[PDB]
Amino acid sequence: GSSGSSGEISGFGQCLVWVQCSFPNCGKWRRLCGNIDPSVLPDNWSCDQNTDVQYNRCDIPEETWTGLE
Ligand SMILES: [Zn+2]
Repeated sequence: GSSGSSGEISGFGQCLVWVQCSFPNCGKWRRLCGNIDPSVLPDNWSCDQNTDVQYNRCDIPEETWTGLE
């Protein structure tokens, strides 16, 4: 594990946002670019409203759990 230090000039300090589909059967958390907020986003947002083509559908599965042992 590693602590995400916030202040070091070295390293990527980009943010990360997640949006949950509006449909119940979905309820999946899609990944957006990074300059998007839920406050400005619509209430009926869905996977089809995703920026990542890799996960811009309601049929695409959620990002599998990653993590080295
Ligand atoms: Zn969906």
